[PDB]
Amino acid sequence: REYTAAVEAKQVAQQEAQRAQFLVEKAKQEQRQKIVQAEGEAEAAKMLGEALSKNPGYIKLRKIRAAQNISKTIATSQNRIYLTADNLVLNLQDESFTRGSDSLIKGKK
Amino acid sequence: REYTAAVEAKQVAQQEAQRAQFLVEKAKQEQRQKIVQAEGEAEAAKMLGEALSKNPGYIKLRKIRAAQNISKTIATSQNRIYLTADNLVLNLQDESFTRGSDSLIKGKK
Amino acid sequence: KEFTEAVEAKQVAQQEAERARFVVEKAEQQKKAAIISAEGDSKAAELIANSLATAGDGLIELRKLEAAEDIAYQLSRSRNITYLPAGQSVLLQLPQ
Amino acid sequence: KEFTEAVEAKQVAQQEAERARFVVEKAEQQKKAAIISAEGDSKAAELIANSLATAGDGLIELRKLEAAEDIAYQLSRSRNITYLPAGQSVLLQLPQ
Amino acid sequence: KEFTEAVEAKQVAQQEAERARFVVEKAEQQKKAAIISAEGDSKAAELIANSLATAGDGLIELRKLEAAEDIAYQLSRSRNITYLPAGQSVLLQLPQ
Amino acid sequence: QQKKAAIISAEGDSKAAELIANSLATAGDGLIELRKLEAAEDIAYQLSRSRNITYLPAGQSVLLQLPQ
Repeated sequence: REYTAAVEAKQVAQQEAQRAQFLVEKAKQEQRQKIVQAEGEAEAAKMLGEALSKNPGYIKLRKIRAAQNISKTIATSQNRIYLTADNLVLNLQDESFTRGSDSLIKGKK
Repeated sequence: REYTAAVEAKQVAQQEAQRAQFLVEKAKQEQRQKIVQAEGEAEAAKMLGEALSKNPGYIKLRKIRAAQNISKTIATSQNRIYLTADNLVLNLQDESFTRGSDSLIKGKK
Repeated sequence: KEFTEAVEAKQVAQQEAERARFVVEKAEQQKKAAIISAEGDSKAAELIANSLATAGDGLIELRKLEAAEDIAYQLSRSRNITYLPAGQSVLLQLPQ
Repeated sequence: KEFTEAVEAKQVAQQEAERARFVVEKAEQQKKAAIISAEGDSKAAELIANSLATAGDGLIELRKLEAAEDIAYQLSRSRNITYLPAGQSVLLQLPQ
Repeated sequence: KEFTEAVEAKQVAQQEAERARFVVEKAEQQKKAAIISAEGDSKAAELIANSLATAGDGLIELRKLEAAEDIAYQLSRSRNITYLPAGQSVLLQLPQ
Repeated sequence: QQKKAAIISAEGDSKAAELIANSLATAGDGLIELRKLEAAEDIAYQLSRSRNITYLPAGQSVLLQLPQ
């Protein structure tokens, strides 16, 4: 079973070493394609880095809008979870109520 | 199957690269459409900063009103979020009653 | 079975390698498209960033408050969502 | 048979392209009108923001009261209500 | 029975040994090709690493925010997953 | 129109406030408390229908294991 199988495997492995350098080429083309897919991801990466790493203005607002896209997606989310209480600062009558978001005075944030 | 598919896909790929420049135009248009969704968001942003970076007043008041609205739709929310003891002070008799209600003092807010 | 399959794979792979040179071209074009769409989103975002940086954190927090209504709106289409205060020593114990 | 279905999908994509042309125009229009619908709701916000940056939270005190009546009737539906501490090292076990 | 089995194994071992020498050569070609698919991925990764090192952490955090939406999208196609604070004395429990 | 007499609606609510505010700042919670009792009767019937009424210590390093 494995004797003729291995001999034919050696011959087809000559053929497939030729076709495996050919795979170098073809999967190189699919490599550029997948590079380019994850590099549209990466151009999102660049764009957002240059835009919002100097100072996260919309990365602040995207902590926000993407915690809310996460929690516009928490519908699927059976997930038990825990945010923090001083996050939603449901501390309405508190000293640290607007320690949470008088951090709007930049420096606390 | 993948041979005829590949060749037809190469010809369709030439015509679809032309249509892909057309797609670049169409996606600049979608660029504008989502630019503007979050730029109505951003009109809110630019003005809310100019009116609150002075001192977060509607942001104080909108932590309060977003806590109120968060409660308000916690009503329909099954969420086993909570609050806890002693800020909305319903230790209705307490110093903390004058440290959650007198927490409204500026400096403590 | 691997001989004919290997020959057809080599032929289909040459067709796909030329088609995929043109698909790397298509991918540059489709990335112009995807960059510009994800940047519909994200250029809306950068103009929001400019608004909040020049004006301050106004709607940083106020879409952290308006969209915080989304928390109470949308947390418990499931049944176990909640939170836990910080600056403290919480004994976190998730529900069952 | 599947060739007709594939051509139909291609035509559907082309019709989405046309719809996106008219979304171009709709995008011009809500440029103007979404910027300024913001301007409206948002200037309710401008002045409340300034009024409060000067003094502090005035209207959801009175509307903790008024919106208590109304939308905290819409909260008297909220089955589980408790009321948080803070300023201390608060530590918690919570509902399952 | 082990007699014939082991003699057959000897002949199979000869053929497989020569086979596998050339499978190692074909695997030099295929290691290049697999490095190349992993290059699709990893060279997207080189350009991402360069992009983020040059431009800070924008999408380090914004695939932690934008594609953190994936966390809510996916975490819960089962019913016992969660995400929960720290920076405290969190004394984690996990459920039945 | 709401400019005028919503500023004045405030003026009403807000001088009920002013006088209570001077009242309690000078002395303390006087009718907040007497009507903590009277509103015990009334509003803590509205807030005894409040089912899981529970109290809590504080003033110390109080560490809470509140209801499951």
